[PDB]
Amino acid sequence: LCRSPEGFGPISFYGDFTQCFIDGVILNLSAIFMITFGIRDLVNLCKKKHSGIKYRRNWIIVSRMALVLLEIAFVSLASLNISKEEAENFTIVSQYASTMLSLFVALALHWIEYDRSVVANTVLLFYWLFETFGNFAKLINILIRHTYEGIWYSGQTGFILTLFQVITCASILLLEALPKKPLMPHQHIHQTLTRRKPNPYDSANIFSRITFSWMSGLMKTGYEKYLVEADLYKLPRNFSSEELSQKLEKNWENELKQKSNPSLSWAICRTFGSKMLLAAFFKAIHDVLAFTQPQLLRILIKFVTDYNSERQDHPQKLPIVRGFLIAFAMFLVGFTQTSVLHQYFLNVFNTGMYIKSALTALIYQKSLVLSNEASGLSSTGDIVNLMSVDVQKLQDLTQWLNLIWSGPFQIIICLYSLYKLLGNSMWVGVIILVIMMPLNSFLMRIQKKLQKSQMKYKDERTRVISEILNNIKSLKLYAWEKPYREKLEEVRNNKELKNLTKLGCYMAVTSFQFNIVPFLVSCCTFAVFVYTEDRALTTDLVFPALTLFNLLSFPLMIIPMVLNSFIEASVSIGRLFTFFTNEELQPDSVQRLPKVKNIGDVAINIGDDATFLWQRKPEYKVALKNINFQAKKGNLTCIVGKVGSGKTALLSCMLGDLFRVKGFATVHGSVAYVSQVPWIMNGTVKENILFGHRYDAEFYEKTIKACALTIDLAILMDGDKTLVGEKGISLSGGQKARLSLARAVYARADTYLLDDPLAAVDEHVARHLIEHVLGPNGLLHTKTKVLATNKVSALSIADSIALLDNGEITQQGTYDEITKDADSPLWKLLSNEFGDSSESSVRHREQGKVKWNIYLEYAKACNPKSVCVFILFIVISMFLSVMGNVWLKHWSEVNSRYGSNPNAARYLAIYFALGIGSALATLIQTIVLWVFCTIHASKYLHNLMTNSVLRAPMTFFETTPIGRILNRFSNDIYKVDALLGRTFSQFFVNAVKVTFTITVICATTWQFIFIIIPLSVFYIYYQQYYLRTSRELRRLDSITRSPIYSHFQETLGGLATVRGYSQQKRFSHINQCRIDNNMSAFYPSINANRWLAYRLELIGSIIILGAATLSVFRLKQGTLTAGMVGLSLSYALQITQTLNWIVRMTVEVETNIVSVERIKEYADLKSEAPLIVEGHRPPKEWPSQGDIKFNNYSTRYRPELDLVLKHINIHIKPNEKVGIVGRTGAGKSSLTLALFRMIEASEGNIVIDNIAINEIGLYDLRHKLSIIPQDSQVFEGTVRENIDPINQYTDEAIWRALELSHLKEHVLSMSNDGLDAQLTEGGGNLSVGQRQLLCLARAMLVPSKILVLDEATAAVDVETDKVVQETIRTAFKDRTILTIAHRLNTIMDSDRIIVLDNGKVAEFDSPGQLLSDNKSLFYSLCMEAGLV
Repeated sequence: LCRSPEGFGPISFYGDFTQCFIDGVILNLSAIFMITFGIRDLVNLCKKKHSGIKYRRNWIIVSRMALVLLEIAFVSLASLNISKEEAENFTIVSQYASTMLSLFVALALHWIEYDRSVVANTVLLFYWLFETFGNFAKLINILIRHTYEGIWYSGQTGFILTLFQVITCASILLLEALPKKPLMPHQHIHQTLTRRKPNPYDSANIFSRITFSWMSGLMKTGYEKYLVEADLYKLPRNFSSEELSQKLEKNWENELKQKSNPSLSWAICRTFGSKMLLAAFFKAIHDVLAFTQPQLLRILIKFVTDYNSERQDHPQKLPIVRGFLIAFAMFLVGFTQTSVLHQYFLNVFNTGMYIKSALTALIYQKSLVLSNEASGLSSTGDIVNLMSVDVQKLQDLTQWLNLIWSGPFQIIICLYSLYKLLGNSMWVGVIILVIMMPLNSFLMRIQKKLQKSQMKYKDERTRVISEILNNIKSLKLYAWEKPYREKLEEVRNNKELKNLTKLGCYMAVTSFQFNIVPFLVSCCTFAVFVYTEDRALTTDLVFPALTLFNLLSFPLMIIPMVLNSFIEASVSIGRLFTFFTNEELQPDSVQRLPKVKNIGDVAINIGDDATFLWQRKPEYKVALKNINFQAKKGNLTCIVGKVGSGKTALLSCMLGDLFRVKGFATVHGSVAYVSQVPWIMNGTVKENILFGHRYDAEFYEKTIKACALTIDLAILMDGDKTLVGEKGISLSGGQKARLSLARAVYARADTYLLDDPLAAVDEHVARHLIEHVLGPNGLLHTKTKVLATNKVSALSIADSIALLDNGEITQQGTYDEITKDADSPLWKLLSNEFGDSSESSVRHREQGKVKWNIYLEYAKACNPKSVCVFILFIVISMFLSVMGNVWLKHWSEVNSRYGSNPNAARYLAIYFALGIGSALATLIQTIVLWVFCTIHASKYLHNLMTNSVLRAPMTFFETTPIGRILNRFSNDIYKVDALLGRTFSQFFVNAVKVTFTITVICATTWQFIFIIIPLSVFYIYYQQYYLRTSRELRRLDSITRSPIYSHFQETLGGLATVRGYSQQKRFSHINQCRIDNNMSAFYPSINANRWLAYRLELIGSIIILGAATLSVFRLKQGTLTAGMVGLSLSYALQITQTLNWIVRMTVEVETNIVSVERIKEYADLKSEAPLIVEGHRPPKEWPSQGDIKFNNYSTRYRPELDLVLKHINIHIKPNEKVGIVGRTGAGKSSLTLALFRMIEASEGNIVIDNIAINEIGLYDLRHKLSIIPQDSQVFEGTVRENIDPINQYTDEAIWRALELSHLKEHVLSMSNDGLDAQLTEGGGNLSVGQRQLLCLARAMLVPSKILVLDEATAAVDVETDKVVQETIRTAFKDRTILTIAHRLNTIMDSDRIIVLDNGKVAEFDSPGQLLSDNKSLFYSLCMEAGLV
């Protein structure tokens, strides 16, 4: 529209913008950009802000002002220079005018910003960079025109001035974008405590908020140490859960009010929607910028094949420069694509986190407010699952909410992008891509079914091994290791792995299908383009088509996922909306009033003709009817009735729970409350006493003495610091009641509503306590007390007792008055300071280099000669696909050289037989991974692990808890089973694809080897940082995400008390703090992903520039064809995504190969003695009779503990029915364990009939020694096994044993199955005592010369005891026995009783002598017990 050699050309004949477009739009929009936004910011920063916190005029502003004055002088001087020659030009002179007019405002911002702002302004960065971009484009223009036409577009002075306007504007932009530091001024500090610094997202110039460079200070720390939970950064400005919850609550309340038919979905959209349109806009920009990368590739190939065709042999010879400016546009497009995609991810994940912390914290307030009946409809599981999972859906719908349209938008501008390029014959490709979706659904469904079956089989295996880990003592005692370990091998090696090779086969099939369809689209649409009525198929119609098909593949495999998530979230929103409309406590129930009433002990609260109800559903009338009663201040008033007839109902009414129909209901002062079933929160008992109150020590001792729990305080091993575990695992009913009452009294409330706490406390303690706290002489004498009881003494102590019935008041009067009224229910029955409160946020071991030896152990366990084949076929499956593309390149070049397609069939066939090779190689490599590599390791790790756990010294089982030693058989085997096998594939198939991409690019342009080295260094840098910090920032996400629900269900358990103490605020703030403590660790967790992805995608787009400018140099050297720049650059476009998987899967390896370390930790545990040596007498015990002969015997439980036995030398006689007894804490209980070598013999030995047992081995010894463990153990299974693993005895033998054990009938009792009746622990089992008879049957079935009888320390049925004694004295008549009976009665009738004390054999054989020898120690305990 203005005079110039070329008009308003966006792109000149060369590759640049024309001089009438550079300063006509690019350098004119920036100026109006300021005159619209920067002036607004100038107003805003100088309209309400006025301070001097920002430090003095440092040299940074001293330089920015100078480099703006020079810049404005240069703009004016360039206008002056152009005013002389080439003067009359509207666009240029107008651009100069608007330019200095806007640069003055830029100077103004530079002045105001440095005081009234700490964040570098956004406008004065984006404008002030657009200035540099426009001036740089103009300089490039006046260089291109000079080099290609001799003339200068400006006159060799405008050149110098524009070069300066570039060289200063860029320098001053870098000066503005890299400020020194904030708050340098003499101010000392804002937060003196400085517990957690404010996160750097605030105080981060827009460049840092775009390049995510504000985390590069956390990462470094996270790389050089583990990240303790107090090493993170607090939430940004507007992430506090209070703000979000209150915003959403206000909006949703307006929703319930105005919109007649409300909906929570609109309440969420109307609130957190303005941050979603921005994400949608960024997604649209990224989608547009993603489908102009192929267009630029197509343009570059067309340019190359035109330039070469021209140089073979003058109307405007093609300029080489255009090549570079299509090799640079491909970099700008990629860079802006990453910088806009990651802004979309940030602005969508933030809206995700604005619902996981504004609905998580808004469910809790409802739960405190909702009425009782709706609480009881679904008690605890569903309500906590309503935000453990039913909100994680709403926090994941956001990630796939823009793909409702951005899926049907990457498709339209891809189908159209292909139709303009590849003609009408693209449809036969998209039809394949569609009709493969049902196959993907089919395969994923079958894979899910196989995963379910495999998980069920794993549960079966883990229960079978849980039984062993539970009764390992019995297992080692009976020598049942092998014949009941092969019972686990028969599950793993036969039923479980057979459901893993099939899973491997189907994973191989789906991997093959995921590697052929990407190639079966391009080949099958070329096969139609060539043959149908068409034209040449040249290089610029194939290599763009490959990229377009690849970009089309993704938006089609996310259509099922998005709709699945959408339907799931619709269900979840239905659940939430039916939650948020229940009846909520109807707060007009009780009119609470302060306790300023009086000092003369007036009636606190009144019920006049009151008719309360649980809720307006049935029982809504007779819940509580016609109430008229007082409660007196400072007088213990009590109500008594039968169960639920008005006892708990009235108290629950006085708390405001129940609703009233008519009549006044008041309550004076703060109220304490003890629920009928007292509840204990999860924390230290001191916290329970305090219960969120200011700590007054002296009163704490006064209470702990008062409630008679100081004795229990001594009982607890930790005392006031004792952690009261989940639902009071460390407490029982009586201490629970006393603890609840202690909490109540320490609350020091002005009205005590005691709902029958006495029912679980000791009666002596009860009458001890009635006067300490309740009675007139108690500390709570001067406070009013309503009480529910059934005990009698309190009624006499009470003052104004009320007798009720069926939720109705019978009478109200004093004990003497009513007793004088001949009332059968009663007459015939026989000023302080309440505590304060305070609240706030609740809330080294340096890293080490990766463990490489574990990978080598996994390889050696993974058949190393067969893991080379896996990598070999990975290499082959990639090399064949690369050669398929090379053949595509050659065939396309042959098509382009000719007019038409010369030999369609031959080229097309040899191309097809080069993709099928790749897919087939992928199939075979995945099969070798599963069938040969993984399953041959999962069958060698677990085999070795279980073979070395079942042979660990019993001390090992004693020390470590069962909870973890079983975890390694549950998860650390499953993760090795079917979670680490594929994790090496996706990392090895992507550590080769990148290698071959680099190799094919370096083969086209060898100089590229100098770009990939400095890029690989930064790559490993960023990868190591992201690994070592994302592992932490994910662990810290997992740790702090459980206590949110572990606290919600805790609140749901005791809800009438938290509401009862009227401190609903404190628990709500506890929830808000527990939510912010999760967001504070989840924010860095995902912004770490953004940081890494930005770094890699930037690295992924320096290669595109590097492989397209080092390519055009080759072209200018005249050795480049169109194919050589189509192939290499079509791979270069793909390296971005495969540069993330190779990192993501490197994270997934690290969090999985820790499992193999845990396995190998156990697989080499120090074992016990060798099983079998030459000590092999035939009857499994050397003679048919056995007399154990000790000598010098002494040993210890553990190497550090004291000696259990001290130099014992005792000669037991054959078939001598001795009985070993001793008072507790003697070491007698571990004389069996030292007979079966379960604890090794330190000194001496145990010669059993002329042969010892030290040099014999366990398995041969432990055959013929029968024990009856103190805790009788039965395995999950059938009687046929629980009595014999060998089945070497006739079923008649088992039946005669059960008859002589008097338990043949009780097998058929529960189940008529015969012998294979079901047994387990939990469910199908015998009685709590019959297991003793069962173990007796086990002992008697083996014909045993020695039975080391042990008795349960707990109670037992004496009839079972005499049954056992009779059968062992009738079947073991001539047979040795060592009865270790704690109760002296069981062994006082034995043959030669012998007493042990502190590992010393004390007395001699004859028992009567021990009764009649200086009142011996045995006789001393005999008198003490009461048997003599």
